[PDB]
Amino acid sequence: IIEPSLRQLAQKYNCDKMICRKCYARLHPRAVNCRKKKCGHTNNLRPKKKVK
Amino acid sequence: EIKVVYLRCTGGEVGATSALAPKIGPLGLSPKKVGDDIAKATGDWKGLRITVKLTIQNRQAQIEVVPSASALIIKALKEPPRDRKKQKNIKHSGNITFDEIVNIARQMRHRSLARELSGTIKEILGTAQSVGCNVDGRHPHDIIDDINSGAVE
Amino acid sequence: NKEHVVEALRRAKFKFPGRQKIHISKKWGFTKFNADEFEDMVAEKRLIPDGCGVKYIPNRGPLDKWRALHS
Amino acid sequence: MKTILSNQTVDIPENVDISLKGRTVIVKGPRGTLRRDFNHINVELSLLGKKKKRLRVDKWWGNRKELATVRTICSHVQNMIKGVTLGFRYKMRSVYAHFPINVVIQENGSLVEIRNFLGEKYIRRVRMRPGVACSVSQAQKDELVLEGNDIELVSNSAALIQQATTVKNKDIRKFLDGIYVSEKGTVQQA
Amino acid sequence: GRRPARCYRYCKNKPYPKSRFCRGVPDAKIRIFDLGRKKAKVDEFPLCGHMVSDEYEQLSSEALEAARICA
Amino acid sequence: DRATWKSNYFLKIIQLLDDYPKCFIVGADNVGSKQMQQIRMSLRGKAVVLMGKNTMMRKAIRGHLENNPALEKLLPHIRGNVGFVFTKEDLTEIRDMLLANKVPAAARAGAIAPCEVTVPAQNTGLGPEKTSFFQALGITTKISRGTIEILSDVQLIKTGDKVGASEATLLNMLNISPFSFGLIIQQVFDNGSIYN
RNA sequence: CUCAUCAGACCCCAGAAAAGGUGUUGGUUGAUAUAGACAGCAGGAUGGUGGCCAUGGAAGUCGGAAUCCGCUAAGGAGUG
RNA sequence: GCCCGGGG
Ligand SMILES: [Mg+2]
Ligand SMILES: [Mg+2]
Ligand SMILES: [Zn+2]
Repeated sequence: IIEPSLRQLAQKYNCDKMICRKCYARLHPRAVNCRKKKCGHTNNLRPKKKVK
Repeated sequence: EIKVVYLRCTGGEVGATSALAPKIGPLGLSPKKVGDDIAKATGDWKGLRITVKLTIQNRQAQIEVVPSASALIIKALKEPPRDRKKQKNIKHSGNITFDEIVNIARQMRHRSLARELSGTIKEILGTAQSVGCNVDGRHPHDIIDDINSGAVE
Repeated sequence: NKEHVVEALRRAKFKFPGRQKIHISKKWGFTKFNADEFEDMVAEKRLIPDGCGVKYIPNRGPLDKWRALHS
Repeated sequence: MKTILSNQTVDIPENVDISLKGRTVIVKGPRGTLRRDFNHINVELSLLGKKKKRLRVDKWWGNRKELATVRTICSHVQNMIKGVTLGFRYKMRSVYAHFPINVVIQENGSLVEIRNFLGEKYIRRVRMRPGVACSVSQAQKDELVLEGNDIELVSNSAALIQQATTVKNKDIRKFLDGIYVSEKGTVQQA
Repeated sequence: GRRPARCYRYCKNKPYPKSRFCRGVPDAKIRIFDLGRKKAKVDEFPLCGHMVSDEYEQLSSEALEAARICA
Repeated sequence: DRATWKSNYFLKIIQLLDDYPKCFIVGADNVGSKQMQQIRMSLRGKAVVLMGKNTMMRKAIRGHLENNPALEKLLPHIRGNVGFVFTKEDLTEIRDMLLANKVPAAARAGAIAPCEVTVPAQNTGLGPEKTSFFQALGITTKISRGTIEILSDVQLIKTGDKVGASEATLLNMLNISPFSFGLIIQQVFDNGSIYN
């Protein structure tokens, strides 16, 4: 399939993210506030959901 | 040839499935008796899953008994065994004595990663009330005996 | 349980219109007396605890109440 | 609060000849020369010590948004110093599931031809930024190496390759194929 | 059913209690005004926190029950 | 509680000062936990090693500015992962017990070996597997008859050179260690005299 | 003081709220700090214990009740 | 002033 050394590399830019609940922005994994002005830089963040 | 390897049995009561085979099976000696081949010279346990690291010879095993402290203070005052029923109030009840403190704090001297036995008559006593047995009371009576007045090597 | 009180009233705030403050009171529970003076004035038998709150005992009744309190 | 002075100094090695014409920085090393301009910031750039040992950055009378631009200049000049001494090497790896990603490098290392990214007949042509060498690394199956002196062109070119090999209209957490920056180091180690 | 609370937020009218002049008044949504250990003594629960209003406004009984359920 | 344990750590330094007016300033990073318990339990009457923050003991010199005038020349010496040894017995017996106090641990991926490290040429006893990580620079491997046989001795680590990640992982799957855990000395202070 | 990729701009008055913001500025309260802190970079994570009770087996690493000791700089019968 | 540190 894909070796896990490459799979962690792909998952780093594809799903190791935090998502703003208000504006669905794809944020860096250590984000506390969203970067977009449209959500008022809100702190309502959830982890990006993982595939099963 | 002398062998040393980790081992986990049920002790004396009959189990359903062996817990010894995936390492000591290809070791040449009999992997069949090991459900109670660690019960050669128990004497006291007879119903408890005892954790043993012993010395293994190429024909059959050799007597080396290293207990739990929980097992050591369960078998300070002996409780009767039970079968696979395993009913409630099998937690240990019975007042441990100072004699049963200082007889099996000697099993804490010969591991020798501690203080002297003065430090371990608190160690096995701190195991004692966790496993459910007391020396004339719980810790606000045990530490009363232990301060300046605990008999010791 | 102070932070639990503050978060409970802060959550209950959203059910209410307008602006509400959360204020930790100076008093002792649901009483009119200050929490600092409360315990020694219980000790001096100025407040007798009576269920949820207290009853104030002034120096003004008949002396048979004082004897019953100081027996 | 207007802080009266925010300063930070950067130590400059023996190997590097540095110069300044106001708020442009001209760093010279073994690998070439880097100019970067900073007239958008309004700082004091001092070049102190004879033989030009320390580059010092001053911001006088700045609020927080102006104080934050001192260490940014120092980190940019440091990145230019490591660009002319040690270079920048961005090592990208080409993750695929079923369709092998075929990468052909053209024009001395200045154009990438990406083919069979997820079984597409469309060929992606990625032109490099000027001065960035692009190369397929030996002793590794699916890897690509970007080498240069400007970090902001090397990493932008890596971003161009990465955003050119993007999966569309599927679930990207399952369709993980693409060419991704895996290692960030220098051309010449130390 | 019932109007939003912005229709009756402000204390515009005179006070109008239920009495022999106001009949056919439905019961309030809030009925219980005390929750938790009502039977707790005065020395068991010393710390008191208030939700204090900051406006001359009108709080509905529905809101007074919703906030006590939330708290 | 901690507000008296600060001055109680100071008073533990005082307990060592009130028995022993000479210092073996040991600089020992990454030492083992149970073997350091054994360090306390070995020469327990005559020496013990304490662990802690170097700047408090350098402030304790100015705390003893003129009540312990021996330790005044011990301020600009303390650099590194430093413990204190306080002894009365000699310069020989405690030192050559601390010299051989050793324990092995697998080759660290990110640390250094201070001498010239060799490779054990023997069999491993396990069958066919991947190979080229040992030929990453050219060192030969002769896989035959199941067991993994090495031809000769081309040495691992040169003195003054680091031990990287891949080559340490090679020895981590091989259970080979360069040297053991050492309680290495930096500088000593003997009874009002500073040597190395 | 404030930057608005919806700025703001003067009684009546001519358009906005709850809620929210690591935008930026101030202030209040409490700690945790030169008996040297906070990041960051490394190192140790110990024996009693592989814990009675359940569960086939769970040994700090599914669960509920036990949550003491000592050598200690430290380590919860252990956050994943 | 004296001590430490580095820049001429
Ligand atoms: Mg679809
Ligand atoms: Mg009206
Ligand atoms: Zn957002």
